[PDB]
Amino acid sequence: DIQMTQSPSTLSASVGDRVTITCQSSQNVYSNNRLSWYQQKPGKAPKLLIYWTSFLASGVPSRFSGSGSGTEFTLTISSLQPDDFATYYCAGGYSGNLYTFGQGTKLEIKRTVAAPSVFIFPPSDEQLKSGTASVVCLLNNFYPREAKVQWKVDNALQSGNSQESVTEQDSKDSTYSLSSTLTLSKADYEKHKVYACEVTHQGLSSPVTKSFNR
Amino acid sequence: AFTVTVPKDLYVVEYGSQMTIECKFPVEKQLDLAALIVYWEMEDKNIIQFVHGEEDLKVQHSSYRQRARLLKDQLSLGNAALQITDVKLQDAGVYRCMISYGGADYKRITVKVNAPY
Amino acid sequence: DVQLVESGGGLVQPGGSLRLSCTVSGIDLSSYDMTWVRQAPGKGLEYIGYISYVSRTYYADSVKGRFTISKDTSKNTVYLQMNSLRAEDTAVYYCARDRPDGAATNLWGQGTLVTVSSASTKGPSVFPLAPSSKSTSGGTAALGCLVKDYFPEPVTVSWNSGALTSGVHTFPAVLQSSGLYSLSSVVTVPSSSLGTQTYICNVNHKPSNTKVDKKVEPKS
Repeated sequence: DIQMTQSPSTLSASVGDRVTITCQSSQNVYSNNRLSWYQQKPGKAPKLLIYWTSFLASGVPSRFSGSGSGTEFTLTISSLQPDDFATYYCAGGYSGNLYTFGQGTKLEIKRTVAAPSVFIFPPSDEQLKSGTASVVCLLNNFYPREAKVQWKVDNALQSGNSQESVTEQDSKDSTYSLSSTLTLSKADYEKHKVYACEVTHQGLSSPVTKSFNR
Repeated sequence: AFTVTVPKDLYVVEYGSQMTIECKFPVEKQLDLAALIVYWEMEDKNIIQFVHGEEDLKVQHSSYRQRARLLKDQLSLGNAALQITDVKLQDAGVYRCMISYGGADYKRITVKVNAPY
Repeated sequence: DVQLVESGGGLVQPGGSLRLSCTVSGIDLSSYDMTWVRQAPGKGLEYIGYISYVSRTYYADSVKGRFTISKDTSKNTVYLQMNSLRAEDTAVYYCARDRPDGAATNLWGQGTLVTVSSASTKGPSVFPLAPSSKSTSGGTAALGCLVKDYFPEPVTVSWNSGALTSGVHTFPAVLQSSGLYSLSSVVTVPSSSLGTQTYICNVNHKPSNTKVDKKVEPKS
């Protein structure tokens, strides 16, 4: 019934930049000012940054600033510091003791474009003896995060039979890595010959295809 | 406001009298009204709000209209004093204050109202 | 100083019940609200409910009729009784001082993990991702291990007993429709070292007390 939408869902910036996160609520927050901002890093509990739309919690640096009223609110981080890269959540309080959280905004480290290294792995013979076939496609050390990975089996596009996983931004080169796994039955795997992984990325002038037979 | 204190956990007041309940908070050098938040409530009913140097009565319960006020002169001394006039039997119950001044804290105060006579 | 500690998380079958505890230190439960917040793996924060300083309880619509929050002041504990648990309830559960919009909600617990699943404990099958020895090397050589069909979730992967760390990427696990987890751990190595260097992935799954050392050899 009450929805709170954060925009943008992801932010890319450098140390010293200024970023702005927008929080929109379908319903007026209580007394028009009960909006809070939270910071969360992976593996850790959320940290309260701002409450009552603009009041910094104890120890929060002054570079964090909140503003807004009613149904539109904004968090501003001026002169980003390395500690500021995290996921940010707004939270609203409403009449009748109701609460909701925004979906979260990821603030990542901006860097230069780096094309991924693409590798494809056929299922091992040990796994084929098990009774299933998993085909792995690796995208190593690329930036930005946005990338398109498509599975072609006998040059037929695949859908609904693959899942992919992405690492956190690397602490040294600030690049991402991605593995896409194509899962098929052993019978269906042996029904086809060509298994190709096709990758589209900004660092690539043309799509890169890695493939094998059998 | 790392730690808010109360002079009394229980106030015993007479019917029809004027009641002043207080929540003390640390003010080291001088009061900066910009960062101060004072919030009084009782049984989900908002009594008064003080933010940005002004009283905020947008969500004040209708029972306390023209009856509740915050002694602003006392804020400079670290005293958030809630003044309620024409105390009636419905004013007995559990009150709570929230003070935000650097830090934030909550304190519970119980009010008992004696019979008129 | 002030302390928040959750407890009671664990493995529950679907339709089961579990009670979480939030033991507080230095918090006047007669003066403070206490809130429960959960976070599913890879998702955002979700408010569950809170109990006020006068012991009144409020709940999010997603747990109405299933979760109940209570308080035992004499034991410094706030409880979350969860009934009719579904697989979607799998999450880290936090108890937080004050309300989600409160001025004093700066203190959170470390969280306790609740897992709702019909799956049984099972060690993973480790399969090699053999490095390719072919023309388009791609700058370096990539090899890895497929950690497949295990439950529950710690799995720790190392390469060459921790002596090989550069270029290692262990991916977050994916929950398969069978209810079992699976992931891949890969490492990029110099192409010339494929024939010279031996690469072994050390998969360790504590819940099944399993330790597998799978050697990845080139195919050519």
